[PDB]
Amino acid sequence: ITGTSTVGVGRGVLGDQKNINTTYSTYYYLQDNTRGNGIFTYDAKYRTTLPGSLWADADNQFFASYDAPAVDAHYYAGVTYDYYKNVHNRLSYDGNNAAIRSSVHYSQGYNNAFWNGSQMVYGDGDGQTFIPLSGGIDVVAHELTHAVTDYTAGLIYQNESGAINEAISDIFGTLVEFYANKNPDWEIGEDVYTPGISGDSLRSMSDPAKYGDPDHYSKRYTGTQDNGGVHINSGIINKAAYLISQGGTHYGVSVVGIGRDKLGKIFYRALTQYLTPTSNFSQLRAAAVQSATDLYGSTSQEVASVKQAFDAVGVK
Ligand SMILES: [Ca+2]
Ligand SMILES: [Ca+2]
Ligand SMILES: [Ca+2]
Ligand SMILES: [Ca+2]
Ligand SMILES: [Zn+2]
Repeated sequence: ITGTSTVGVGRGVLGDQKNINTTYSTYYYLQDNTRGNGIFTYDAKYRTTLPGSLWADADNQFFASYDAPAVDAHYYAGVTYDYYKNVHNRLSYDGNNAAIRSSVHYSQGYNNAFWNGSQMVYGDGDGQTFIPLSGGIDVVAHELTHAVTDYTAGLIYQNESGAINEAISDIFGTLVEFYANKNPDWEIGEDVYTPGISGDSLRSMSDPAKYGDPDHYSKRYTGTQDNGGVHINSGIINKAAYLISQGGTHYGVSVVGIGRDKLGKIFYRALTQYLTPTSNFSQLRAAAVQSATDLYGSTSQEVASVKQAFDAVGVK
């Protein structure tokens, strides 16, 4: 809507207070005009019809429990936009400042979040397995990254290309978490997963096997569930990414870490310049090697570490 840009204050899912960009026109709306063509947050009102109603508030104060998921979805979408713009020089997910839209309070007790090809959607969780999903910055960044992938590589959501699609979202979801410096780690969804159990998460990049996910190509899932194991086999790539950044010895292969910043630069280049809709793991390795070569030289330590990481997880 058309109005005056202002700043409101609220409390997120985890009870933390933060300022959010809103727009004033009779009501205060969750519409941030400071980033590209805007960031819009909608209320799905426990229904499944999207996007729902643009979030309207009477006093620009969002401290009600019902407001929490909206506050975080709105705020973290902004942080993610800032990451791509400041670190990778990318304006929004399409590279042309496309408006970012999110709907919260989707359905009832919905334990999931997703990008539906046009916008992000967040469930509130059942309160046991998950609390409102927008409370996790790595979750929000994971979802927005699916949009980036759709507009660039276009990796098909099935089998190996789908596992890569998933890993990319986990990787950048994690890099954004580090960017915001919000208790950063290499685990996925720890902030909103099982509120009754501390120390766990949905997936782990440092040690995928911790939750039964493969950490080597020889242990890849070949079944048909989960679209050919897109959330399962992503563990193989997540481990490779973790090794490239942090280093370590995996299955007898030693990898010298090159840091998070270079990891992000290498994968972003691979994603936007070399990957295609049907790229498989082996092609991802070639793309990553070529990207590191473009950026640091064929005889650089960076290129060496990328090769070692993929050798470590058995991807030739
Ligand atoms: Ca209010
Ligand atoms: Ca964390
Ligand atoms: Ca995390
Ligand atoms: Ca937990
Ligand atoms: Zn995903």
